[PDB]
Amino acid sequence: TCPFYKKIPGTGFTVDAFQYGVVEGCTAYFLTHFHSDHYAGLSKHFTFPVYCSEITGNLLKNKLHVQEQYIHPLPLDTECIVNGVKVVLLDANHCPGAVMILFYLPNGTVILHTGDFRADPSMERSLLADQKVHMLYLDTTYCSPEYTFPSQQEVIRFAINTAFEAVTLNPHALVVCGTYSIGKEKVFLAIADVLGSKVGMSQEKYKTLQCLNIPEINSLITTDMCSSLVHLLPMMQINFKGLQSHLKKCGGKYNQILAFRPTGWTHSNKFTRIADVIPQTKGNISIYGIPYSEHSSYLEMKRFVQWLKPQKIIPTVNVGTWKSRSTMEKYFREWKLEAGY
Ligand code: NI
Repeated sequence: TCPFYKKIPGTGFTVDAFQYGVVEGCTAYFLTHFHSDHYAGLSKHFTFPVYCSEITGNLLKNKLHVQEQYIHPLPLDTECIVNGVKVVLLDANHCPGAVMILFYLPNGTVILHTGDFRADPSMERSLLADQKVHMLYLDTTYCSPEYTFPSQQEVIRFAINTAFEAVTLNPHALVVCGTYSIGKEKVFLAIADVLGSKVGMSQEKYKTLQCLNIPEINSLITTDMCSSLVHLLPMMQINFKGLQSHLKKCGGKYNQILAFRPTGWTHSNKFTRIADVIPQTKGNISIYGIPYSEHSSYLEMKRFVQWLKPQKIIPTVNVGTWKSRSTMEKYFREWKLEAGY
């Protein structure tokens, strides 16, 4: 049944709750972003109002075939009224089209639902600065102090410099980047930019990217693999067998692969700096795991919460075990005693 952490009290609303059938008493279904564990259940047969960003609504129409009459896109950073309740959509710094949602309840309570987010100090100057938030529905994906990772900027500088050096040393090297969802487009786009190539990809992935309102996108991507020396493949194909196979397909145009796997966290992060990352190599194939995250690190999460000073926190990730729930509740209490709220 629908978990309580997907329901907004004092409303008929739910967030990211499309796999439970008809939720009794729900008048409006919000979708924070187009990742499968959040949209699970949606299709062309859905007939309730879906409220989302413009970019998520493009993906719902083009990829899932949801009918236009049930897609209700909202502009960001704008007070809107939905079924009698004031709401605002804010940029979540996750994947394209991802939002946080501010609910202003008729009784005076203010609720922030982060969806999935990567906390940033820029959020401290949005419309969130303008009033008090009482209850926080929080993306706790990496809520433990072991989870450190570098800035997205540091990670992209590493990838650009590695790719440019390899291809200038060997103009017959191919660059391959893994994907299984939207997000992390800077990794393959920044590398294609430094190399003077478009990124080549399947027709399915090209269709997906063309929904994302990315500026000048027709100049940066293509379905013609032969004209490209940056290829995108399913994340599943980023291993030695999959890559050896791909290289056979390119008909002796290339004699080396340099591949990137943009993982979330990996335990080489508790020890190793970005400067010190090395690949796994077999023969003429090398694979780099780069820690490019679209979720908050521990410290980023803690700073955002200590700034916001909510009265109550409701975690939305890692909720399925008692040890995980009790650990998170201990960190919330530490943060509150340190900051004095
Ligand atoms: Ni997500």
